[PDB]
Amino acid sequence: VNRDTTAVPYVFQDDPYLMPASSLESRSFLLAKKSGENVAKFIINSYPKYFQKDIAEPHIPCLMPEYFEPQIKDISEAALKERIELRKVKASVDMFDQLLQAGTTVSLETTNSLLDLLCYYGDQEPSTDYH
Amino acid sequence: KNRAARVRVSKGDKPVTYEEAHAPHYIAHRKGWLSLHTGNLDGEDHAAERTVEDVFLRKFMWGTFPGCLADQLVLKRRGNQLEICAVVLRQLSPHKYYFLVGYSETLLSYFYKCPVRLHLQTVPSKVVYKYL
Amino acid sequence: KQLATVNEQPLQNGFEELIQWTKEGKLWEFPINNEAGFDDDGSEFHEHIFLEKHLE
Amino acid sequence: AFVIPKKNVPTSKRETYTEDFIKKQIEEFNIGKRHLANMMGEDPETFTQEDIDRAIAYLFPSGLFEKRARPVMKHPEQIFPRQRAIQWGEDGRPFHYLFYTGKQSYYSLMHDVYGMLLNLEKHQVIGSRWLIKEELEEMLVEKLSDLDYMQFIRLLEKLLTSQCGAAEEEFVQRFRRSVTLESKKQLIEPVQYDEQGMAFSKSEGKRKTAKAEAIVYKHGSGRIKVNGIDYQLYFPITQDREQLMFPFHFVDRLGKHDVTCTVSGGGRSAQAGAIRLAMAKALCSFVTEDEVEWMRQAGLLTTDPRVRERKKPGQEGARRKFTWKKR
Amino acid sequence: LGISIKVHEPPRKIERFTLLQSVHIYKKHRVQYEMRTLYRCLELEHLTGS
Amino acid sequence: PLPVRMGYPVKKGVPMAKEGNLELLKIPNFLHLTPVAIKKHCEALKDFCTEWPAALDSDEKCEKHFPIEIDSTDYVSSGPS
Amino acid sequence: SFFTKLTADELWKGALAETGAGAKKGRGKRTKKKKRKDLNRGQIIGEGRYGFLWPGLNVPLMKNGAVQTIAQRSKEEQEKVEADMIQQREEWDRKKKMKVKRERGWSGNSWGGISLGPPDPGPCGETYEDFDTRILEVRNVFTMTAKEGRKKSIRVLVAVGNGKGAAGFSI
Amino acid sequence: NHHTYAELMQTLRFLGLYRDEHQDFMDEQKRLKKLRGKEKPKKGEGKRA
Amino acid sequence: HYVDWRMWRDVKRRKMAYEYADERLRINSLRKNTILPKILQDVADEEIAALPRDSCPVRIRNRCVMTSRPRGVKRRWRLSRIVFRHLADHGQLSGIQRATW
RNA sequence: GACCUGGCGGUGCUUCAUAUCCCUCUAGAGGAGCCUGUUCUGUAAUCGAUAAACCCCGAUCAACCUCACCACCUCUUGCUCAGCCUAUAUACCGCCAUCUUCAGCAAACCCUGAUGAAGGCUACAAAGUAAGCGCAAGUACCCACGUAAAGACGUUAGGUCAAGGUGUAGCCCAUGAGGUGGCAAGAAAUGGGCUACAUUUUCUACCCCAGAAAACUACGAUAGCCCUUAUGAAACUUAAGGGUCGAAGGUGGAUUUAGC
Ligand SMILES: [K+]
Ligand SMILES: [K+]
Ligand SMILES: [K+]
Ligand SMILES: [K+]
Ligand SMILES: [Mg+2]
Ligand SMILES: [Mg+2]
Ligand SMILES: [Mg+2]
Ligand SMILES: [Mg+2]
Ligand SMILES: [Mg+2]
Ligand SMILES: [Mg+2]
Ligand SMILES: [Mg+2]
Ligand SMILES: [Mg+2]
Ligand SMILES: [Mg+2]
Ligand SMILES: [Mg+2]
Ligand SMILES: [Mg+2]
Ligand SMILES: [Mg+2]
Ligand SMILES: [Mg+2]
Ligand SMILES: [Mg+2]
Ligand SMILES: [Mg+2]
Ligand SMILES: [Mg+2]
Ligand SMILES: [Mg+2]
Ligand SMILES: [Mg+2]
Ligand SMILES: [Mg+2]
Ligand SMILES: [Mg+2]
Ligand SMILES: [Mg+2]
Repeated sequence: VNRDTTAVPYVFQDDPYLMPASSLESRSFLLAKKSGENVAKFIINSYPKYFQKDIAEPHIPCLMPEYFEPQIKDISEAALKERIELRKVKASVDMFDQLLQAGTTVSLETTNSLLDLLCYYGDQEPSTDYH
Repeated sequence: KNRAARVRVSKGDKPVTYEEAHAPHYIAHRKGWLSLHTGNLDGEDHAAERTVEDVFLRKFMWGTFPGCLADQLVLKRRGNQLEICAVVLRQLSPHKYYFLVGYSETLLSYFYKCPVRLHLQTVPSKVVYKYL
Repeated sequence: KQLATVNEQPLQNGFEELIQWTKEGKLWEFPINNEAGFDDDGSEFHEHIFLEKHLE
Repeated sequence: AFVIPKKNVPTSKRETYTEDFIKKQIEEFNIGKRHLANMMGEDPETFTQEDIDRAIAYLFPSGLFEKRARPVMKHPEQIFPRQRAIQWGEDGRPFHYLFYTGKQSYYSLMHDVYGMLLNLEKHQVIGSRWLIKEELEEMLVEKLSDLDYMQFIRLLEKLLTSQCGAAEEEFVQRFRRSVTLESKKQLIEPVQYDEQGMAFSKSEGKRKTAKAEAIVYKHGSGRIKVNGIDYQLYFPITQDREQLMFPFHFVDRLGKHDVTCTVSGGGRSAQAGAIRLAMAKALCSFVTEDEVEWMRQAGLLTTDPRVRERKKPGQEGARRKFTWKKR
Repeated sequence: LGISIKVHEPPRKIERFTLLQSVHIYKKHRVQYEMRTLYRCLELEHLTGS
Repeated sequence: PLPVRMGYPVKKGVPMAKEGNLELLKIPNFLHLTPVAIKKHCEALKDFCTEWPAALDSDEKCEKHFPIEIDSTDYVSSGPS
Repeated sequence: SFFTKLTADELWKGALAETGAGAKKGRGKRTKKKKRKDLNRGQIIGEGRYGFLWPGLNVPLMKNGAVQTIAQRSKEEQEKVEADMIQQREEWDRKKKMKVKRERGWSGNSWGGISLGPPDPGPCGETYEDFDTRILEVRNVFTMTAKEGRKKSIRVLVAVGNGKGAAGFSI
Repeated sequence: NHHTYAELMQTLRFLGLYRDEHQDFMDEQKRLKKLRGKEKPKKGEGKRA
Repeated sequence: HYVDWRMWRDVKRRKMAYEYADERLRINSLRKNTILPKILQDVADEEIAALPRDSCPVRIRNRCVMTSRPRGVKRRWRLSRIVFRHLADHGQLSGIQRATW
């Protein structure tokens, strides 16, 4: 198949009323659709309980809710690695300091991973959906 | 007298669509089915879960697009895919339609764990089959 | 992730959407196999059928 | 002033299709007709109405039992109802001298036929049926009453009974349709030959839930084999054997043919009735045409439609009702 | 594709069942529903795995 | 681009037009599988096929060389599982 | 249960009880008749009790040439929106409670002497704007039918006149 | 799982994304019963004692 | 949020019956044979009788999933005859039509 | 006082009813036993239907559960941004009965009655035209037949707040929720059905060319009693089988049902 010259890009709804009619509408219509997808994703992650019934066979990992909060509450080096993997710049630093104050040994590799996270983001929280 | 799904004659001023104008004894004669899946075929399984999904989807779409739907939904299932075909009105702004399409497709895909598509057809006004 | 962004473009046609879903694992892989993704721990047939070893 | 709620746009809003609208519908059909040929990969110039129906049936498969509810792509002239043109011009003068009757077409026809009868007086079948009412209304594009239709047909009969000229006969034939009379003549089976060159004729029969296939040989000794078993053994009941004898006895050919039949389904009596039909139809090949007609008039070549009647809910049987209690 | 295919139509299956027509009492009055299953058997022959 | 109509017509009426016609929306159409598309599709799919062994002309030959036959069944239904 | 909820049309049809056995043969009085109220009138798509601002639905998609992000109105800000909504409803309801002064005829509850306005215009661009109509009598006549018994009909006498000599009446 | 369905659609209503015509109907009825005086009493501190 | 308290009691029974299904199956097998000693089979009789009452599968009721009606339910759709007819008569159940013959 | 419309008349004439009104045709019910409803009576112990149009009816179904009943015990923001099988089907939606084994209901106009309630046809025609709905036509099943389906507007404030939803009123330490146990019987009457009273029968073989049986050891219980088994956690109770037992019943009063 080749491109259909009479049709607008496939992403848009193929309907005379909904089809974009300008270069600005083209951009705004996609942005509105992306906003809708973002709102749904926010709800899905805000209330995972509602979307935890897995009925798909084979299992689809991508259609499951995402959990972004650290699930290990113990103050330990192994527990700190989780926060670095989750990219919690503030939690990792606060925990790393607490770990250092307690006096437990932090592996150079773990500290290097913390610097990588801190150096890349400049000690600023990565943009999130909403707080 | 039979009552089931019969819009009753009035003074000749009630507009009815083609689906609303046909009583249940026409469901395989003049009108088709609003849902197509395999659950109700001989030797097929999971008819109960397909029905609960259909009932929910029709309520979800009625409240998600308040006042926009111009007729009943057409639910289509092919393999893993779920296709919702809705005839809507041309009153709500297109921006709001695109937001609701992206929102409903995403929210329903995560709820029923399958790729869901929503195909909207706009009509200027409700299509009147006859006046009862 | 930046290298993925430069090659990123919107879906061009229906086939492309089907391909993306297949790669993401959303759509079923054809021809349909009713045991796709389910393995009973790679158990052999003799493990299921012959259970006398456990009765020792 | 008390404002009476004013009527909206007429709800009934009977749809009228003006001539310009129809002209636009024809252009749409011709353009759509070319796309449909392009879709199916056929020549746009030789795409007929029967190919259009075949293409639409494939592209839009509809199983609806009523064919008038299925997707259709026909010429607007066959879809839209034939509408009468405007009968008066801009000045307002109607175009027909019998306009104010309300039935200018009908009464103009009556006037013409009456005139022809006057001139004829001053000057002096089986296949054809008189045009029915619903079909005459279409010609005239007028709504007629049952009694109006009678009056008109009576005038035509008066015309036909009296001597008519070349022109008068042609006019009458305008209102006569053709009736294709089905022939009640039995269709003979094709006489076949086996490996040994013996003539035989295979046929089929059906009775209730039984179905028999009979092979009647042109020459034989009178041996009948049912499912590979001799007929008296397969049919111990005398009534069943009586039915097997009815076809051959009626044509007076007992002992002159050998039959080999296979019957499955039903009961003993239904099976005997099915074999009787199969044997009678097969035996028609070797009897004369006149004898075949006698077989038909005796009931030996008709499939008995009497089958079991279903049971309906709320009743004890097909017709049996539950005991009724007045009080 | 060069495949040898033969098509035949197996006999259809109609499954019928009855329900009460009214919400309460009126046992004599029933509504009967059916589900029709039609078949078409496509028989390929002499194929390879690919 | 077809003036296709569908719907049982009212008295002195015509089948409903295609716009807003829910009966046409209910049909599983074959507009994507026209004879032109099918022939073009299969032309691209010939590269994936392998050639049946010419030696195994008849079923009797198949039985002689391959005596065992294994029957299995796959079921294609609609749904999430 | 979410699966036991019906639509507004079904809920109002049952609650109003406009079609029943109590409205056939003058079996029910007219005082307790309740009126339908469309509860979707003042509702905006995207407005909820939590006060979230959905870009592209509840609020504009782009602000200052940039796509807005999901936001939530503050507690005090939502209270204002909720309070205003209550006020808007009260005003709309107030409009319906207001009674328009109807010019009475010969008596407060009499139809005699009430103007019906000008006669309706004809189908061929004919107008009767000069003529005035006034009711003279309104009677509830009855006949008896085999199926329903008493069948109520209205007999009305009106008089039309332009005030310049031309006047008529009809039933 | 009637909990998931009922709770999900209740959350979506409070978020402004689902219009529950039924729940709106019983909110107007419950609102008119307060103005009429037919309000639900306090638990424990009821008419009886 | 279930239709009524009766549905809610059946929901708990189906859950408890599932949790004890293996334990009940194992003990019953000891009872449903003539091989094992009667003394051992008598102890099993008491053990399965001491399990919670709501773990007994016979106490489960197939109620309509939409209206909780305990009778007139079609097992294939799990709907009461009144609810099934409402969906079927509106053309919302794939392939189900009125039967006439 | 005189009329309009309808109903009704043991009201006239004429024509008809096709399982149908009568005369006719066939098998039944009303008698016996048993199964299963209902009414009465009984029980601490549901509810609804209950002339035609209730009575193997809501139930394509109750040992616990189901359950809404009774006794006792327990819980109080309660599976639910509560709950209520509490009252009101004479507030309703929803789904239906009934005439219907009908063919009528009709908006919008026009005309008649002196511009009253109302009425509106004559075909060699004299004021009716009529959208729409139903019938019809089409469609399902094996046909164009038949059977299904369909069958309007209305009638019986007909049935159903106990499918679910819901207006009004009532309960909120209880008219709500949970646990354990328990009742669902028969003085009596009666509806529907099942099996019989036998010789066109009983038993066996066979599935229609047989041998026996044939009146106090015959025909006749699917009841009673005993035992076993099936399902279940639970069976004197539900079901199946075997043994034992061998009763009324000898063709049924007034009357009554169904079938082309
Ligand atoms: K009797
Ligand atoms: K009886
Ligand atoms: K209520
Ligand atoms: K109990
Ligand atoms: Mg009926
Ligand atoms: Mg019979
Ligand atoms: Mg006053
Ligand atoms: Mg049970
Ligand atoms: Mg008796
Ligand atoms: Mg009772
Ligand atoms: Mg009662
Ligand atoms: Mg019972
Ligand atoms: Mg109990
Ligand atoms: Mg209670
Ligand atoms: Mg009533
Ligand atoms: Mg017919
Ligand atoms: Mg019928
Ligand atoms: Mg009909
Ligand atoms: Mg009543
Ligand atoms: Mg009652
Ligand atoms: Mg209580
Ligand atoms: Mg016997
Ligand atoms: Mg016994
Ligand atoms: Mg046991
Ligand atoms: Mg004896």
